[PDB]
Amino acid sequence: MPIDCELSSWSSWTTCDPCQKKRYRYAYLLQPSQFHGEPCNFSDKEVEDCVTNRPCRSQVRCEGFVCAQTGRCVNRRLLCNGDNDCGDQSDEANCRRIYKKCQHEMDQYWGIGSLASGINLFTNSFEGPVLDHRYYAGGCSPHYILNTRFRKPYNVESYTPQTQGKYEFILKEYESYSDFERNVTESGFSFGFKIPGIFELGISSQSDRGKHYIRRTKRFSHTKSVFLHARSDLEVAHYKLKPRSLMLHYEFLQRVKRLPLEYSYGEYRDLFRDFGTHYITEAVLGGIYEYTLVMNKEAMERGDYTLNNVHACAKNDSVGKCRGILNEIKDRNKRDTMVEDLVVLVRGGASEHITTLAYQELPTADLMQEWGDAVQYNPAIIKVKVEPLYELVTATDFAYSSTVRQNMKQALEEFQKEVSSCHCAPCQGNGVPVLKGSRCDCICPVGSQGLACEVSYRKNTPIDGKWNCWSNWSSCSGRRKTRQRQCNNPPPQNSGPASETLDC
Amino acid sequence: ISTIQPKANFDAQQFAGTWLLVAVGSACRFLQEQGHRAEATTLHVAPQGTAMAVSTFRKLDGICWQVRQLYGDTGVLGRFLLQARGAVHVVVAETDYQSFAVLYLERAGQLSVKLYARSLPVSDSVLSGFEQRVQEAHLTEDQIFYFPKYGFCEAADQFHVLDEV
Amino acid sequence: ATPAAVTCQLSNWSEWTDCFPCQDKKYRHRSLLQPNKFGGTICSGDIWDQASCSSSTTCQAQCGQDFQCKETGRCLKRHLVCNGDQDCLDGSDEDDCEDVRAIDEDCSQYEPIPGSQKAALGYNILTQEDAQSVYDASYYGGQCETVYNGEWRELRYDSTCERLYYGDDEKYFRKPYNFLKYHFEALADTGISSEFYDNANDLLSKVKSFLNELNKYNEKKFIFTRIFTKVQTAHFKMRKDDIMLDEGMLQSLMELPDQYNYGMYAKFINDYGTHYITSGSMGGIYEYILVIDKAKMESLGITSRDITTCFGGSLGIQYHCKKFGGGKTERARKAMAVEDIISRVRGGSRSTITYRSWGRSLKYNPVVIDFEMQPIHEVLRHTSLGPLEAKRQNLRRALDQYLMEFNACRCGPCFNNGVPILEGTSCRCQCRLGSLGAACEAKADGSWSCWSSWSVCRAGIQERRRECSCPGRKVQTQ
Ligand SMILES: *[C@@H]1O[C@H](CO)[C@@H](O)[C@H](O)[C@@H]1O
Ligand SMILES: *[C@@H]1O[C@H](CO)[C@@H](O)[C@H](O)[C@@H]1O
Ligand SMILES: *[C@@H]1O[C@H](CO)[C@@H](O)[C@H](O)[C@@H]1O
Ligand SMILES: *[C@@H]1O[C@H](CO)[C@@H](O)[C@H](O)[C@@H]1O
Ligand SMILES: *[C@@H]1O[C@H](CO)[C@@H](O)[C@H](O)[C@@H]1O
Ligand SMILES: *[C@@H]1O[C@H](CO)[C@@H](O)[C@H](O)[C@@H]1O
Ligand SMILES: *[C@@H]1O[C@H](CO)[C@@H](O)[C@H](O)[C@@H]1O
Ligand SMILES: *[C@@H]1O[C@H](CO)[C@@H](O)[C@H](O)[C@@H]1O
Ligand SMILES: [Ca+2]
Ligand SMILES: [Ca+2]
Repeated sequence: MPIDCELSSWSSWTTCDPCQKKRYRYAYLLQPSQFHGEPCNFSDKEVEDCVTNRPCRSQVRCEGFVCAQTGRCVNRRLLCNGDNDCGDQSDEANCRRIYKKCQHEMDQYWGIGSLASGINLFTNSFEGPVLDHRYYAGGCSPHYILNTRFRKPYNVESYTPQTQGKYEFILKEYESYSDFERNVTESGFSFGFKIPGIFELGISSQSDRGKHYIRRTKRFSHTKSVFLHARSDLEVAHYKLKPRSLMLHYEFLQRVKRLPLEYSYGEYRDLFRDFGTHYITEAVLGGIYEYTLVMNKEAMERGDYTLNNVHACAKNDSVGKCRGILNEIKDRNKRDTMVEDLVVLVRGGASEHITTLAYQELPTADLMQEWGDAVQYNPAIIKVKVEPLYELVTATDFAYSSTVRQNMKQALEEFQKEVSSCHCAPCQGNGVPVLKGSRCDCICPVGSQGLACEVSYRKNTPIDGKWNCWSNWSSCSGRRKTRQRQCNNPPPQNSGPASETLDC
Repeated sequence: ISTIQPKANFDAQQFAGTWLLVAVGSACRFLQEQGHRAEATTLHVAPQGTAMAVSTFRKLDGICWQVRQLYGDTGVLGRFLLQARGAVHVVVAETDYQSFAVLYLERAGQLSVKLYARSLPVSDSVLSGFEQRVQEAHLTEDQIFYFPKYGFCEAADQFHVLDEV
Repeated sequence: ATPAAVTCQLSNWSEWTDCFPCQDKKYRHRSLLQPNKFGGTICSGDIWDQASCSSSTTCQAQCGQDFQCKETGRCLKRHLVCNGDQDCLDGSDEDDCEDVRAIDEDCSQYEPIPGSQKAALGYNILTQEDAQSVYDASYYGGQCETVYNGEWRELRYDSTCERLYYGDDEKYFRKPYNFLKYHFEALADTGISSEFYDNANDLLSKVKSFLNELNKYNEKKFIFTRIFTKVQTAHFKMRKDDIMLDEGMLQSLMELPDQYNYGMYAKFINDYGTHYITSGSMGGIYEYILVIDKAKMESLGITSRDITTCFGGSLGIQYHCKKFGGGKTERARKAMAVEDIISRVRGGSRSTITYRSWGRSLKYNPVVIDFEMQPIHEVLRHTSLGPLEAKRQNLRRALDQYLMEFNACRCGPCFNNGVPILEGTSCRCQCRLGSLGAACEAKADGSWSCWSSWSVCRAGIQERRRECSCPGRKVQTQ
């Protein structure tokens, strides 16, 4: 049975905002389309063209040359330098000669663009560019890494190379599958959606090929299974963004200039959808490589094998002979017996260590050197220090910064709820719902077919309880929100708080 | 996509061994610009099933390399599939197996004609025959590119071999 | 209970529009009053009409201080005049330009993001087809934004071009003005599923017209399996304001009268889609059906699972053969009990291709696998040409007419959980062979009747109902 997408009715129009010369209204999603229901292929907002007068204070003029399309305020010292500073069209039109368009061919830092794009921390996806990492400040910071002539962007404070480490795999044992969500439960926001200190970017969340990780590991929930986890880490570069006066991306600049001062969720929502909710002030670039062995306890305890056996046997593939079938009952996981699955997950350098090799075929040889090169040329953001988007909205770029900042703060609150997968109706068979926009799709555990994942080879699977969305706060008699575990409660099975309260 | 006739009873065993690349008929980006840059190119062919193991030996940056490809079975005796963006369709069009061979290759809908030989001098009537064949393959006399006649790689060297296989 | 067949009903031709100088053309249309349902006789004529015309008086020039192309009315900012880039399709922005030096940004050396053209096409939801371009996939308008390719390093040879090299030419892909963001997904262990089906119809069920190329094998001597996977190689987001439209669309859009005319606007919709894409994912599908001789299977001592298993290794995938090998001929196919294989492959540069192979090329030639979208008319608010309010209300008006006129619910009832299909002006039914009537004659049906007409106002409010268990709302309010 389909569920059709449904949005609320239109919010009361806003009164004309002076600068935009416009009014806005929006709708909000009450029900996501699901199970091939009818989707929401129309806009969740409108804008009307207006007429008032109320005074509007523009920006402090512009000293330098104004860009024709992007409306950036480049310094005249940047006209005809062979750079696209108007980033982009032309500080570079109508130039008789070019000055200092170098005798030195330059690469950009590899993957640098990614670090300039904003990030949805609620969903972990990368979005539109917020930072212009292709903007040199007229400067030319040449940087040499592993025999390549690189060019540092004005924004970047630092991008230091890291001395190549070791394929040292860490190895973590686990008994219950439950105990195994310490590897896969990867947020924790402090006031103003701030987060001090580096954290593993669990990119794979509602993300996208964490969706084959979830298919593969969730089938081991009726946990007769025991889990060994292998993980190695390659840091290749540390990155640090300038503390301030940053060069915003021109696309981001223009959209922010477009936002109203009257608070209107619809416009601020769009902003977060295109640009995310945070950006990157610090990062470890590199690569992971993780694989996990899933073992049937019983069949393991009938070859007379122990976790120690495997744990310690994994330091190569307690100094006795493991490498029996403890290596072949592994090699022949896919005809013979005992090893339930070997699940691999590689972040950074994902070229051809994937196909024919790393992923489900062999575990891992000394093709870690090979993967080591590839990371070097395609590193991933592994660790990150973040900042809310509103910290980019400053007075020197923006009229009314103060208001726009406050407006973004409140909307970030509304947004967090609106993008959460708790609005999604339950799948069955223990599957995972994921919200994207207004549609909602089920991630099914291997062994489950159909939307809602209700077709399966196993009966009365323990269904794990899941939450519906937090209720609205009862505002300021002293605030508390409630939550029910109704959104799939356990039919024969089994977290977080049901109630939560904020000082008001 | 475009289709013409393979060697009657094409015989991989007879076609085996070393061939010298003599000329390419084509219009790729490369062959117009870095044209002056063609390396001497030697093809080593050996039968394997209805497929054909093909080694190409040539210099990169003045080191001899060896590329190992697999000219896999199309299900048609004489046609071969090979595979980066594109799909390589090889056709053995014409060959005595003792002196010359004409190959076609289609990628992303586009033809190229290759001429190979067991030794140089190639014959001129053979060059003509291949010229005549390109000017009906719908490429121009300026779109023929004659490769070097010396500089052929002996053997590639275990560290320096591409293994597309 | 054979329903009484129905004759096709078309309205009268509307009165001809006035003539149109910039092509000397008259237009008229008529409406699908009633399609022919059961053995109703066709209605021969078409629903659009036109006529050479020559009462033309004059023949959009609107481009204030901006540059304008010859006979596209695309407005260009004057700095894209002679900049080493075709920003008009006339080329008239790079024209007459003798002594003019031009910066490179070492950028036009690169290809566009893979899929750009597919992503700029409109989309028609009634037919699920692609319309013509809505965005200009190839307008850069002075931008030089690029998307980095991790794989650009791999050493590669290239037999056609006799080129051996690492691939500096696909280190970056150029991102056109109309794209806010475009990110590559690392190819992950994308799991290939495997299902086995008793008979053609049980296999149709999962899906719901290779259904046609399959009603050759419903003979219960045929079992079936399928190989399915979906892959994402990129996520992308289209720009929301200052959208540059495909010049072709720009033409059509200008050639629209401000006085409502259904036929004009329907023709437009027809050409450019009911919707356009605001964003999505790039990638593809590697899909195969195996058609199997049942008795021949059993005779070799073998199962469907076994045949799927050998088939998978001739592709290189994971979840007698004394002639199978690759499964490269009818003879070899047959041999191992395989009657036919059907390629559902979408994306990648019909026959059979390996997985390692298809997966190395998909990044470079993907389809739009997933996508958000919005009605065609919502793009008018979002363009550089600025306001176009008459044009847009007109286009909204016609879209709601068009999306009712041609909806397949108008195709009677189709019993047997049978699918009703509207084609041209005739309704048919694709209820697979198990009932036989024109509407197909134990498990029950359910299916919504068409939305009725807007019931005229009770206090500025209209209602609209329907009936048949059918799911969703049976009533709405406008
Ligand atoms: C959108 O707005 C229209 C016009 O006011 C109404 O049908 C209703 O308010 C809806 O939410
Ligand atoms: C749009 O604006 C109108 C006129 O100001 C309102 O009356 C309406 O309800 C909506 O807010
Ligand atoms: C609790 O509420 C927060 C945001 O309001 C989200 O984490 C999620 O909506 C959950 O219901
Ligand atoms: C509880 O949360 C809702 C949702 O944004 C707001 O009304 C307000 O933040 C309140 O404290
Ligand atoms: C088309 O136009 C002609 C003349 O008006 C007739 O066949 C009929 O009106 C139809 O609508
Ligand atoms: C109810 O109508 C919906 C969408 O209009 C479909 O699920 C189905 O056609 C049913 O009759
Ligand atoms: C409901 O109305 C909509 C739009 O007119 C269509 O989906 C269909 O005609 C149905 O009856
Ligand atoms: C609803 O009214 C709309 C336009 O206002 C039409 O699409 C249709 O005639 C229906 O009665
Ligand atoms: Ca400049
Ligand atoms: Ca130009």
